[PDB]
Amino acid sequence: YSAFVRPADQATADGAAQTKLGITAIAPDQGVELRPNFTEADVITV
Amino acid sequence: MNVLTTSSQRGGKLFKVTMTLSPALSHHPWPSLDTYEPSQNSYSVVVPLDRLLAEMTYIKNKGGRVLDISPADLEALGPPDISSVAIPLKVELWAKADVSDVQAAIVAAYKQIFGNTYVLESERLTSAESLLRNGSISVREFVRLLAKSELYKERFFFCTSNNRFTELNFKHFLGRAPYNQSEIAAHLDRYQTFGYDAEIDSYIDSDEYIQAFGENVVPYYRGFKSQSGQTVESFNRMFKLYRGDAGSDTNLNLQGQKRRVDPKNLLRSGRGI
Ligand SMILES: *[C@H](C)[C@H]1/C(=C/c2[nH]c(/C=C3N=C(/C=C4\NC(=O)C(CC)=C4C)C(C)=C\3CCC(=O)O)c(CCC(=O)O)c2C)NC(=O)[C@@H]1C
Repeated sequence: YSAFVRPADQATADGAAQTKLGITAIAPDQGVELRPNFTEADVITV
Repeated sequence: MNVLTTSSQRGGKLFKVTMTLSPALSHHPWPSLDTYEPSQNSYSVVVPLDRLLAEMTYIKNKGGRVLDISPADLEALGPPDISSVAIPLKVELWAKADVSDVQAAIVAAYKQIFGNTYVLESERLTSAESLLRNGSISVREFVRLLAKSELYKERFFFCTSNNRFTELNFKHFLGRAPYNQSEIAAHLDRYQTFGYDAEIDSYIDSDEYIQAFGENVVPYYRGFKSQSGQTVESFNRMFKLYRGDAGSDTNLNLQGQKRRVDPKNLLRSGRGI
């Protein structure tokens, strides 16, 4: 039951890899879908 | 649905296409299973003649199947003018009618009884016509004869389904379009046991037929104006049963006898049976 965890070496984390490429959230994409009933705003954003 | 432009930027004949949508065709951008939106269970696309081929292949390669294709020009045309049927006219055969007045009633009858549909001279019935104008037959009785005549059966009842024939009958005998599923049901049952003749008889016999143009008045379109005990949806149905003037109930046209009123529409107005 050591529960040695530890910081580890590389310490890259989730964020660092993508910041290295420089995607800065271009690679992750949230799709936008239109609806038959939609606010004009929702159309605008589209 | 209304289509806004009949032809595309480069000249082409735009065609509405209606398909039953499938999850592959359109899918939400959600985790979990792909689902096409519910409202677009039936989906209408408007496409130039050129892309049609490729558009449809793809729809059918997916689970989609094509409900119908209509030219956009025929579509996005006004609802038919109700001018003539808004106030029908009315034709009354007086006792001791002059030779001309009898002729008018006959012509009017053939119109409403057989719809726009043309009746050839050979088709026309001398004996029945003979009896009116000597007396002895009511306009109502003439009506009966005409429905009983083979001409009518060949057109309306023999080609189309009995579901078709009942509304077809309603319109001819009464202006009205059918209200509710129940009426359609009732008539079919009557046909099974009693046979054709009794069903025909019931419409003419019915009090509604008596209450408006009961005797010696050729039937006129009660539909397209408000009537007692008529569901609002019936009015809309009338527009489906009646397309324009010069538009007829034709066994002649391709797949000639079909349903003007979709069964779901009837169910909307009333259900219970
Ligand atoms: C479950 C209680 C009952 C049931 C449901 C059931 N539904 C389907 C298929 C679909 N149902 C829907 C509904 C929606 N899609 C949406 O996007 C939305 C709201 C935004 C709804 C509510 C749709 C579109 C489908 C068809 C396509 C799809 O699955 O996305 C089925 C299976 C039908 C099939 O062949 O796929 C079933 C079983 N049916 C039951 O058995 C219960 C009574």
